[PDB]
Amino acid sequence: DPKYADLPGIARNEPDVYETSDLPQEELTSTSVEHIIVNPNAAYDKFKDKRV
Amino acid sequence: IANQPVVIDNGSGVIKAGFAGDQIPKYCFPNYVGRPKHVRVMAGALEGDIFIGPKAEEHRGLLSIRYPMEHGIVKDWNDMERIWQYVYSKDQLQTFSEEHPVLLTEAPLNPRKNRERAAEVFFETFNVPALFISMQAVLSLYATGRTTGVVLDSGDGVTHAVPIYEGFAMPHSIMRIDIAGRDVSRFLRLYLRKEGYDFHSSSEFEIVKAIKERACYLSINPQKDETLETEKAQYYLPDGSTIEIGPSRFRAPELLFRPDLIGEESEGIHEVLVFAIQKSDMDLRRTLFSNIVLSGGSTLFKGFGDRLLSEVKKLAPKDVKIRISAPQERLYSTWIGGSILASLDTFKKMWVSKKEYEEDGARSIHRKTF
Amino acid sequence: IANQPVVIDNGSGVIKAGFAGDQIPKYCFPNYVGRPKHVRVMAGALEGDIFIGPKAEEHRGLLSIRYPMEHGIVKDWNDMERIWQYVYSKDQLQTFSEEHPVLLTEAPLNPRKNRERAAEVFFETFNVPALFISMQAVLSLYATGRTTGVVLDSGDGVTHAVPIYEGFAMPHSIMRIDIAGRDVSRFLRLYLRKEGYDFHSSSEFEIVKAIKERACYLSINPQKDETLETEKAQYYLPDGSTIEIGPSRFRAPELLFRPDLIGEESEGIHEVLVFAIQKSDMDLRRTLFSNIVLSGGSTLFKGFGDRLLSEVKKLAPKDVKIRISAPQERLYSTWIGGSILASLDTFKKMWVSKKEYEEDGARSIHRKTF
Amino acid sequence: IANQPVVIDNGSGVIKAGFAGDQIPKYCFPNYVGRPKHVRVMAGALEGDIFIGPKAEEHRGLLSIRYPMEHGIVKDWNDMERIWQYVYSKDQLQTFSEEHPVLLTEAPLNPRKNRERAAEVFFETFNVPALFISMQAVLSLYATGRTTGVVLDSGDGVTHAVPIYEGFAMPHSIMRIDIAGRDVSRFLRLYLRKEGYDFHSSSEFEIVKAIKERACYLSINPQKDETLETEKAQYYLPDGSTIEIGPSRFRAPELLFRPDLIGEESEGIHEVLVFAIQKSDMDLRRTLFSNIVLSGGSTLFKGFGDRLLSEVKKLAPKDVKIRISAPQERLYSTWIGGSILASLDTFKKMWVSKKEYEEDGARSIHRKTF
Ligand SMILES: Nc1ncnc2c1ncn2[C@@H]1O[C@H](COP(=O)(O)OP(=O)(O)O)[C@@H](O)[C@H]1O
Ligand SMILES: Nc1ncnc2c1ncn2[C@@H]1O[C@H](COP(=O)(O)OP(=O)(O)O)[C@@H](O)[C@H]1O
Ligand SMILES: Nc1ncnc2c1ncn2[C@@H]1O[C@H](COP(=O)(O)OP(=O)(O)O)[C@@H](O)[C@H]1O
Repeated sequence: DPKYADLPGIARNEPDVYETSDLPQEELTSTSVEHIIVNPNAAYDKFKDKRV
Repeated sequence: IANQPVVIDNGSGVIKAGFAGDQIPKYCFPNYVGRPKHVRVMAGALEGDIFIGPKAEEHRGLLSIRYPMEHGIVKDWNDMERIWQYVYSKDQLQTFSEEHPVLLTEAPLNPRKNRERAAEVFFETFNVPALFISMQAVLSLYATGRTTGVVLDSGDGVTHAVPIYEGFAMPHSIMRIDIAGRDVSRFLRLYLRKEGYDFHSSSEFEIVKAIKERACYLSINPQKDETLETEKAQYYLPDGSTIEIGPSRFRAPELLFRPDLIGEESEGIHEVLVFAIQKSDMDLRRTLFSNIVLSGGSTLFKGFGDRLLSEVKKLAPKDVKIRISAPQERLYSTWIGGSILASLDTFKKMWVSKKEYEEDGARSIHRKTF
Repeated sequence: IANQPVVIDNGSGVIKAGFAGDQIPKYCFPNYVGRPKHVRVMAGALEGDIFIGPKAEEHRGLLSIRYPMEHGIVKDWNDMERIWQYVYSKDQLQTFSEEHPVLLTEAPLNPRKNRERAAEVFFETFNVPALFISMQAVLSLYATGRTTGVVLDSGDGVTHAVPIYEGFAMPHSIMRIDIAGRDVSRFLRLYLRKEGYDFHSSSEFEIVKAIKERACYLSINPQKDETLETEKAQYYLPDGSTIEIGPSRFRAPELLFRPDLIGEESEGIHEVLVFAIQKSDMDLRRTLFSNIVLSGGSTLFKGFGDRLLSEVKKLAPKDVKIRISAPQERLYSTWIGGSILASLDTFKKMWVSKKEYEEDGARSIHRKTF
Repeated sequence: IANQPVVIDNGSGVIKAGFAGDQIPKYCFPNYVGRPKHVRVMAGALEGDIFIGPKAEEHRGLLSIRYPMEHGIVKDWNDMERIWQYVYSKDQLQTFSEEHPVLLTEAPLNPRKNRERAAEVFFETFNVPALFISMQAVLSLYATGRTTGVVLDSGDGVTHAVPIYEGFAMPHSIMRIDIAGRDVSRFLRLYLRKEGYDFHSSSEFEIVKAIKERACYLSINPQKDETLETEKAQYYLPDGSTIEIGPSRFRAPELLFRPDLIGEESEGIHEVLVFAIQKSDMDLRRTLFSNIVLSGGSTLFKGFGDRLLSEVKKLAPKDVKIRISAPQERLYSTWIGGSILASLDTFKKMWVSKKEYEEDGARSIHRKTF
């Protein structure tokens, strides 16, 4: 604390931080109807030579 | 020569993009522009100030928000220009447009100047060799692995139903009305000032949309849940205040069935779909009642599909099956279908060369789009 | 070319100064202006009467004092010029006007005509190459290193709270109440008459201020500590005397939260703070409930921050981690951060083009006043 | 009763009242709260501790001023009780809360909770034979004798424009800004300290009101008058002093057209009204170009009309004739229209028995107002 000695204004005991006390979907399973699955690779395999 | 395909989606609400051979688009972010909303003064922080992405997805009451593609219609071309340039980022693309095939997603029933202007962008500013834009309906059918089906969507502010038989259809039998979630949040905001809730900033409205997507359900019973007395359950703020809700949480999404209340002579997805079916063959309608497809991210709710089927069964014909439940991710499914289309091998037919496009103009665009 | 500027920290009463890139303001003293209260005839004294400096403390009981920088605003232009000329003394400066630039402090929300006349002084009478004056909150930013946050500073008679995120201003969000320690000493004087005293002389009042900055603290509890009775500790008197105090010493700074004691429809430090909080996004508030440090010796009190935290708990909403931030540099922190600033690219983009400046009139940077 | 039901010009800034058939709202007074600022000790002083009338706005330095209405909506119901007691004063009525039907005014887009709260007071405190509240816009056209037209009120609570086609309201097309002249006064206070004028008191605020309504005016040219070399005319203060004016005399009302300068996101009264026009039919707007009605006390300005006309000129459509009315009484006319309404025997639906309110509540009135 070099500069601090020259400071006539010094008083301790309180920190310099602001921190007090600390204290730390049906569109998926719709039973209404039926849906599809992802299956990317096998879908392309399913649609392998289904070109023009 | 051919290169690696880039799977991109014109996300009405949130843009989606990735490459070929993937399974999930790694770049999904909103459709606006975030430019300086306040007085940027002392240097020492991130500047340029027209920030879009994680900063905008982080800092909210700091940048003004401007959406150029409304109803899937880009109005501020310049905004999509630098939006696309943001997609060309080292965070996002790290490559060059002039070297890879790029697939994008066409929006039904829009003017020619739109895609023509965009083609000019990616063929003059950008010089994309292989470029194509198309319908997500067939892509959704690839996601189902099926051929016949009626695809219905719910974009940001877009809805449309398409009857399909193996990728053969009647253009006259398709229905479309630009309406979805954004206006639902707008009507929510109406309810807010109806009971005095001061919400009008850009990011403030974004927060309201988050509330909408979270603190809202679908009450299948219309009058039974509207004529009663509520409790007005409360939901927190990012700031922390837990504010009351009431019947509004289901009133606003149920407005889709009554555009008259919003001052609009629309017909509603149910009637829209029914009339689309009415514009077809006779016995083939049954086959199509079985094969129906849902899409669009605005569809995400609770008490959603049951309400839909309730409406359908109120206006149903002589007992025909209906089959559309919850797949993995409807939005992603479109992008995934884009990856499917990107995985094609005879895919060369999806575009014309740049040089020839220069010798083509709007001509080849519409002569080959259909 | 090589001209190290001089960081000059002004203030309500106190002024600090030192060259660029230093670590301690080489010369510091207040706005004390004195001239002999008596009549001399016999040779042995000094002549001129404008005897301000260490001689004033050396000759307290002889001269009359005054402070023309009312609420940080200059009144006796001539006297301020003389003060600055005293600053220009050799052992005080040894430099010339043209020889070096100067950095200075701007107390906001004041008539710019003050700055006009002063700029004319330093660029016409004195001919400093460039002089920049600025917001004291920025100084606190450099001292802290942080760029986000609010800073409420208090000199001897002015308090201003500046909420700025990432060094980017929100002028409407800024709040203030300009009253501090000066009237607290006057309030102490009132208490002295309640105790049967009067220290009406200028130097006598200075002694009273020494008591103020010497025999005081902040009791966290107002009435819980007010209903009791202390032992009335005694203060040594430069008269070789010692006199009791009473619970007044901590009861007197309660005016900081109660303008009722002075009888004025004002609000309060914490209230100003809270209102500035209200004046922002609902988001950043929680985040800025950690980035606030206060400056000035007006903050040097036992129980200062603790009572303030009690006020916070009474006013802030639920569950936000907020204790209190305070270094032992709060006084000098301003000059220090100004040195940090001035020891950089200030002149590279912000300064006075003196020649061209007065050629374009003072309104030029008075347009660039922010 | 066979006599005059209570007609109340429920005024935002200044509330007035009288009766049916009459053309004079016999009592007019602002929406403030007058309690004292000091404590009488001397036996034989004036007492009451709650003051209205001229004595209240006489000893401003002795009477604490507390405006209880917020955005045209009071939240200090206790003060409203006392206000209505003053309405029932011997200087005013000497009547009962049962002898006549009560007609009050409102603004739309408010929480129904206000209407609830209101009627709760009106029937728990009073035993009113019939209560009714509505929009002054109807009453405004009644004063003009018209059927259609768009009316924008400028009160000190809320400034709102209503498009009207023969009473068949368009709730999806009404606009409502919550700005007031009160903020312009506050803004003037900002100009005061900018020009160096120490004003913060509630008593000073009314003096600023006098300044607003007298020393301020409207400069037609937007930016051409912004660059005018001011002369800073001086207003002789009523107490006996004098203070300059500056260009601020017309700058402050422009915030009503540029709310973003203060940070409020809107588009300017003019554009907002045009947007209301845009929220309507096509050729019916053509009628509205001729159908332009002015209202509100915050419209009385030297330069107001023609400047606003120029605003409209910039907002004008392609070569369409536009007529703009300007009634004398832009406030009083509403009260008179209410007197007309109260002079109707067809007030059947409007008169509601107190017993009916006991049976249902404000919902019963909501059915009538909706
Ligand atoms: N929890 C949710 N509830 C309802 N809608 C949602 C939810 N989460 C996201 N969304 C919707 O995502 C939609 C974005 O449009 P989207 O369907 O993604 O079309 P695109 O893929 O073209 O952007 C919005 O309409 C919004 O309603
Ligand atoms: N030890 C102390 N105790 C109480 N107050 C003090 C002390 N030292 C300084 N102060 C007050 O704090 C203020 C310092 O804040 P600053 O803005 O630097 O002051 P100034 O505006 O006068 O330069 C001083 O003006 C003084 O009134
Ligand atoms: N002569 C005037 N010039 C300008 N503004 C005025 C004048 N008289 C009243 N006002 C404005 O009218 C507002 C008061 O609200 P007011 O129009 O009285 O609504 P209400 O009658 O519903 O109370 C104030 O903001 C005030 O500035």
